[PDB]
Amino acid sequence: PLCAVCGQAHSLEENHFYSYPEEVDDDLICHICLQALLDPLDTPCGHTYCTLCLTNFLVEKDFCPMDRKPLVLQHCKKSSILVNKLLNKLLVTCPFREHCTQVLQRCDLEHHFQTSCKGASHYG
Amino acid sequence: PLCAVCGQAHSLEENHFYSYPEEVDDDLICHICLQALLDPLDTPCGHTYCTLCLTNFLVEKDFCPMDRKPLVLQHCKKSSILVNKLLNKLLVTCPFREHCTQVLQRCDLEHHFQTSCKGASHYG
Ligand SMILES: [Zn+2]
Ligand SMILES: [Zn+2]
Ligand SMILES: [Zn+2]
Ligand SMILES: [Zn+2]
Ligand SMILES: [Zn+2]
Ligand SMILES: [Zn+2]
Ligand SMILES: [Zn+2]
Ligand SMILES: [Zn+2]
Repeated sequence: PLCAVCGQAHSLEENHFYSYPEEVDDDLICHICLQALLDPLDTPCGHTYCTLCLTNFLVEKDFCPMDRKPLVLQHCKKSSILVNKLLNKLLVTCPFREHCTQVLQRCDLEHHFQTSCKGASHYG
Repeated sequence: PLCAVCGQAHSLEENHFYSYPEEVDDDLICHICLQALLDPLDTPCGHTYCTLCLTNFLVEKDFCPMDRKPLVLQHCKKSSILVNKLLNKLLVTCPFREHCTQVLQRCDLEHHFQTSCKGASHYG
């Protein structure tokens, strides 16, 4: 099932997926999934993971992956505006590569699909 | 009075000061002092400022500078490990320019003074 937000085939239970043409800073990479952070969540111990990744992690485990300190989801908090701004401006390559060559900021890919991507218009 | 940590002339009531040879991302700049963040503090509304800057700001004002939402210091929290890692690796130029040309990561300047700076050894 092709996602209308990121243009990749993934389930409703999985993260959005992106292809980054310029390398992403290792400090913006989620330690659970090894992709650039999406919907970042902070732990009380100061670590940061994708919301979906930490949520799924804590169903079958009960510690922070980075320091093994006990951890529960309800004391985690969405990351700051600053962190979201740094992630939103990461460059991504449109996944409809047979129709489109567009590189743009990650926060703008959905809009690109809705307005001016020949791939999204075609679909497959 | 020359600071042993940053090598600049400033009082105990003022921030550390640095010269950045490569431009710093605007999203890492403190909106109060307009320098790259030092000892970053997050507000409940998700904004980030230097600890010293927000502390001094809130003595004579009682709102978040970015959104004018009422704000008190005691509900602010130190920024995440991620944010600190991004700031620590910013490049700075040794301030003892008549003795030394060293560029290094901001978190390593103090150590440079203590071990291998001809400026710091000389002082003035
Ligand atoms: Zn998606
Ligand atoms: Zn993740
Ligand atoms: Zn942790
Ligand atoms: Zn496209
Ligand atoms: Zn100083
Ligand atoms: Zn400041
Ligand atoms: Zn605010
Ligand atoms: Zn030096």
